[PDB]
Amino acid sequence: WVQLGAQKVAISEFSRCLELLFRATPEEKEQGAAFNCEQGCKSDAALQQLRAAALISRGLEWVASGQDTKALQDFLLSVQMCPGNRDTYFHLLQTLKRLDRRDEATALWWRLEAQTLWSLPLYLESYLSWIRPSDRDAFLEE
Amino acid sequence: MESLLQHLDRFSELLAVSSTTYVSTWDPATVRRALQWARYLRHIHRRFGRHGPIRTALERRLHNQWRQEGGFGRGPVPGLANFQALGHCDVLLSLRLLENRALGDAARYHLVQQLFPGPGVRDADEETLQESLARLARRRSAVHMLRFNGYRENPNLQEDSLMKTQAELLLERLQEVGKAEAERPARFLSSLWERLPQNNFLKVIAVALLQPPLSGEGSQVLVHWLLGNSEVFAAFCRALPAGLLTLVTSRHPALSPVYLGLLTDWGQRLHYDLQKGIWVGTESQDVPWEELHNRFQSLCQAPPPLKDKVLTALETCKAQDGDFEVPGLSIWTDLLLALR
Repeated sequence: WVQLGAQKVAISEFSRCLELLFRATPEEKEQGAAFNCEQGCKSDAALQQLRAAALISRGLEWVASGQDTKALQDFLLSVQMCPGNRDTYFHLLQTLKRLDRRDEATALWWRLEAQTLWSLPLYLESYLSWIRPSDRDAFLEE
Repeated sequence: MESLLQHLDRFSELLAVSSTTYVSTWDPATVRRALQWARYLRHIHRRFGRHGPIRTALERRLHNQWRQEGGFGRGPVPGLANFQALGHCDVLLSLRLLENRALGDAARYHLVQQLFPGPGVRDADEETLQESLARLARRRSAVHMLRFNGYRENPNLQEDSLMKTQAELLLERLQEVGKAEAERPARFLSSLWERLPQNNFLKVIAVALLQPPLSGEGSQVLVHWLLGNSEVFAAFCRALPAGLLTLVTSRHPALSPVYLGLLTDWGQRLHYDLQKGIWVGTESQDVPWEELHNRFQSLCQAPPPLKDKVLTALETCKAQDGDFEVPGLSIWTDLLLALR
């Protein structure tokens, strides 16, 4: 829907993902009831990366409609969640450089430099690479 | 007619100073004088109390007394409250003099002897003071026993008794001020608002709006006071239960649109967190989701002339905040969904 340009029905689907990542957990085999994805669709890495995405996906659409409050919320949420995507920190710090640069930005620089792939499934890897921006490191060196 | 003014006002002064502790000068003469004046008033109340211009003249003197004193400054003296209080002035006087510790000992003996002879005048054609005083203690001990052995707060405050009665004291006390037209009910209710405990007060007022008419000019006055002063009405909607405001509204449609206005204004200072699937407020006092669900729950659970109003006031504030048809965006979508 984003490529076909339709804020509404798109942000339907970013919110509808995000609910099935929170008012559900995947990690629920209480019964050996079937055959399952063992690997791909259980990783806590797969989950904290997939959240971090749907929230990144939404935060953009919130800036395409001009609600930097909502976008801020959703980006700040992915950060708190999965600190080692780093495209999360890029989008938030882009948001902060616009509005409220100094203190917030530097506090998160120091956090990134304090911080410093395992089995992510293919559809997501590629999708992260596909959304992610080129001057990402360029922005993080300013 | 003018013969009674000079009598009654000097008696009013005597009554007012009765409970004040300067009682040293007093004697059997003062007590006798008091009680014979009171018998005279009690006979006045009996004889030419009903359907007199004398009736209305006495009330004017009374209510003008109660407004020139105020409930303000020198002393908030009750006094004998109104037209009916002429009938048992005696007893008010009697009760107060006993509380008064400065009462000299000779006066107290002669007093009590005059109040309760005995059964020496068991044959008394008029109900004497003695019998009223028994009756009092009786109802009085009576009311103790009900209260602590079978009274309960009805939840529907409308169908409680204390509230239901305190309302009626308020309605009578504004019916008099309305006839007087000296001060507007506004000023009275402003002073009230400072003076007495607010939670109590509001429930009274709430229930007062509902009591079917007794002479509804009373109810009609309170809505003008409320809609006039916004700040109190904000606390009202906040303090009560839901069904109470529901019935407030269906009775008085002048309250529908501003009440809804206050909910609109509370919903728009929330925010969602994703991790607990719940609307919550920022600030500690910000009426929670719990509470807000409930009141709209109710308002909908109402007669047809309000349900349509409120339901349309939802669809309008929904569209203003994006027509999403999924939760986690529009507080108001949320609600409309939560009503099925």
